[PDB]
Amino acid sequence: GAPATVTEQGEDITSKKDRGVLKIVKRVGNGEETPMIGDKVYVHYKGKLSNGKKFDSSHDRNEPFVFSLGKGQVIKAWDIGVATMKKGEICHLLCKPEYAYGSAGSLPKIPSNATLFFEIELLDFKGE
Ligand SMILES: CCC(C)(C)C(=O)C(=O)N1CCCC[C@H]1C(=O)O[C@H](CCc1ccc(OC)c(OC)c1)c1cccc(OCC(=O)O)c1
Repeated sequence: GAPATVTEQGEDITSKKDRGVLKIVKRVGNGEETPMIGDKVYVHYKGKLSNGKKFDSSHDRNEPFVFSLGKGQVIKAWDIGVATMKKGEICHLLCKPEYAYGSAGSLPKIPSNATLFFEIELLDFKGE
C-alpha cells in the first residue's frame, strides 16, 4: 500500500541520510518558496501506522492543523518534512520511530517503536 510505496520510492530528506524520514511528492506545489523557521504553517493531514491503521485526520474535523515550523512543536519528521514543501504540495512521509514517538509512543493511539505514515498538504504559510 501507500506506506510500502514510500519505502520503495521515497526521497531520504534526513541530514544523516539514515532513511529515517522518506518522502514522496504526490502533487508538486507552486512557487519557489518553502516555509522558514518560525513561520506559521497551515496543513491538512492524514496519519496512519505503517500497517495502515488510521489514527487521525484533520479532514474529518474540517480543521486545518496550524503550527510554528522548526521549533520542535511537532515530531522531528514533520519539522524536517514540512520545511521541504512548496505551497499546494501534497506529500507522503514515512517516519521511523526515532523521528516520531520513539520508545515512549503516543499512547494509546501510537505504540512504542512505531513507524508512521502521513499524507500532508501544505495549504499556506506566513512569516510570524
Ligand atoms: C495521537 C496522534 C496525533 C497526536 C493525534 C497526531 O495525529 C500526530 O501524530 N500529530 C499531530 C499533527 C502533527 C504531527 C503529529 C504531532 O507532532 O503531534 C504533536 C505531538 C506532541 C509532540 C510535539 C513535539 C515533539 O517533538 C519535538 C514530539 O515528539 C515525540 C511530540 C502535537 C502537537 C500539537 C498538538 C497535538 O495534539 C492536539 C492537542 O494537544 O491539542 C499534538
